[PDB]
Amino acid sequence: NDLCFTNVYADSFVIRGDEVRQIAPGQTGKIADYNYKLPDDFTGCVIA
Amino acid sequence: SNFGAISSVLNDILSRLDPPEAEVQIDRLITGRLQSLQTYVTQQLIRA
Repeated sequence: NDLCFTNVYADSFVIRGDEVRQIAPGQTGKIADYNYKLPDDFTGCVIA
Repeated sequence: SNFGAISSVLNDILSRLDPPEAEVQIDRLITGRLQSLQTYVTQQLIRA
């Protein structure tokens, strides 16, 4: 509530429950190879 | 020397833990080698 940012980019999609925990940068391995990769220096929130 | 890492060979680190986590082992090895170089340079300064 007390930080400022240049811009906020929101990305939305749908996956199964088994893949929800895979959005973590380390856990991205299976998803990242073909579908969706989150940067190692990611700064933000993941909401599902 | 190992400096508490899964291996002491640099390339083995790059082919056994994947970029998301091998950075930690790389960092540990980096700190160990840098400390050793520090000790060598300080000994050299005193001897000089």
